[PDB]
Amino acid sequence: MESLTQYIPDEFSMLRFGKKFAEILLKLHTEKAIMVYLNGDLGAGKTTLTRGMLQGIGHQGNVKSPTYTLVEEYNIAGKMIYHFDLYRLADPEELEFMGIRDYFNTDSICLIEWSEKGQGILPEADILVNIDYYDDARNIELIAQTNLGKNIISAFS
Ligand SMILES: [Hg+2]
Repeated sequence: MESLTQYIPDEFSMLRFGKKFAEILLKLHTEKAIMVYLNGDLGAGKTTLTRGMLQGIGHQGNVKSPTYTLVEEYNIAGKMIYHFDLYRLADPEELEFMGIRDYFNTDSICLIEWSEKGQGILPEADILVNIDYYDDARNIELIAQTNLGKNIISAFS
């Protein structure tokens, strides 16, 4: 219900943009946390973005592949933070398992990938992030299905 498209020529643009995205994120608190869905062909500016988001904040380290696992978490400038890889998940059983850990409450920004499996426990996202990519560069609509999404996008001008 609110779209927004952005051109990303190379690395450093995924990072300005990656990191530019989150501070908007960080200024508004949460009743039900800020859903944010990551979506592209594997290897299309996914991780690059993710890091861009976390290290554009104060993550001195590495974004640990959330592969062998599911939710790797952080906590930054008055916000907890959780990456999610839903790839090795077929059963949402395992989605019901972390959420019981204070992941959806006050001060919680959950950023998730492979949302196919996150249809049950897993909420619907305020900001649907879809990332285009051909030869060198990338594209990305910042679309918002809900009300936080309508105004998180709007935050970019
Ligand atoms: Hg979450």
